[PDB]
Amino acid sequence: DIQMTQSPSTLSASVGDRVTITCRASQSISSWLAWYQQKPGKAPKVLIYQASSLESGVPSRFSGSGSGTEFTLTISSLQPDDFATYYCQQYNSYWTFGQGTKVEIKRTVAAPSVFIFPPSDEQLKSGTASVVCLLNNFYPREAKVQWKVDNALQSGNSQESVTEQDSKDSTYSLSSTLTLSKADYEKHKVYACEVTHQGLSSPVTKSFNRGEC
Amino acid sequence: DPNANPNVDPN
Amino acid sequence: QVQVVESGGGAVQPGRSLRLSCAASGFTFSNRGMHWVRQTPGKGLEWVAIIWYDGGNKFYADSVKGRFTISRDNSKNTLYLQMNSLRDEDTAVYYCVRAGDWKADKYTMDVWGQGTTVTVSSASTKGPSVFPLAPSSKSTSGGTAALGCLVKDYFPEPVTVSWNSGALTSGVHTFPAVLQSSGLYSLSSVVTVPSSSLGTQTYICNVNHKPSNTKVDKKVEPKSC
Repeated sequence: DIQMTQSPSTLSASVGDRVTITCRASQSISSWLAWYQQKPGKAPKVLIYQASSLESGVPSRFSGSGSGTEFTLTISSLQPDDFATYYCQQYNSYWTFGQGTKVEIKRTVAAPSVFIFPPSDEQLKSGTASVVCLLNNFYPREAKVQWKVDNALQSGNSQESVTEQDSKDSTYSLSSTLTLSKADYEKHKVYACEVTHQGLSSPVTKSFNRGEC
Repeated sequence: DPNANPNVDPN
Repeated sequence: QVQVVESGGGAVQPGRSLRLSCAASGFTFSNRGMHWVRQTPGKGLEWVAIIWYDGGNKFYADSVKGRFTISRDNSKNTLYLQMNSLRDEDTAVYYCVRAGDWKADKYTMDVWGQGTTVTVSSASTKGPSVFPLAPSSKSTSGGTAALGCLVKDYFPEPVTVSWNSGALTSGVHTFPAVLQSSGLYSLSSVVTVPSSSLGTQTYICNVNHKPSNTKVDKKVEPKSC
């Protein structure tokens, strides 16, 4: 069985940079090497076959080179849509893949827009209160999100999730969800989300009072 | 050969 | 468009069986070889099986020999994968992939489907609850309004969310699910729209949890606060 090894495992580059991904085969595979591109939650798409042939519809900035045991995928001018993981694959003997190279994109600082959502009346009827704080389209990914309930900092009742980098503006978005029982939610009035980020001169706080919506 | 042509091959 | 669509993935107990299907469109299915490939975060992409266009020649990875069987129905444009004696290490996203037809000595694969998730587990399947994230003054800024849908308490993964039956895609963020302490998943999908048109435009989130065959369409109504 033929093992494929890629390098590097992760790389960060700016728009317009030339990106070079290497792939090494444990034994000679001649020119039987394919390159695929995969975005999070999405299916791989073929970019190059026979080491250097560009598939129909693939941008010309993707170029493939090599033979035998050493192969290279080159992105001449990196674009925001090139955020993805790239996999090489030998098809000399069965089909085996490299471990993949994640390409992340550096860009300018972008402050988040902050939104807050009280729990729905439908969910409150069911006995649970989910309060959602949204941070939309920011960079870099590092952000501090704190929940305050009646001006008291919360701990242990929130969960965050962040998106992958956006294919167009290379930003992140993030949700922080505060979950309480209906009984606990009704014991307090002010619910607030405070956001700290490099793009904000001072923290931004969005808040509501239970019962006004 | 598993890597041989698995599609219709008219020629 | 050349398209393949996997179906059948869900929660399955260790030792039991599950059959996956793949529906092909946009090309002559009867003339193409087909693959099954699976993916995990750790072990990565792993080829599973291949079948010739006429359903004759079949090859399998050693990891699934004697347990998995590939087949196809050219009259129904469908590829199948019968998986028996399932183990924990069989949990993965399973892709159906078309064989490439580039003229050469060796052959591989070109077009992949969206995938279907097989989760080997003793836990029970649970469909989600969907709640609106209604736009209001507290989710409006700079002339832009945010709104969405909360999809809570489901198992196994995944849930998919579209907006307006797929006609609405700009500005949508569907977050990766989080694992709650109960063992159930939850996610949200949000979108930013003009605040000026909340009164005239209709925004409906389409939640599909195929493992439980749960489909929910929720119209997100603006709140007057």
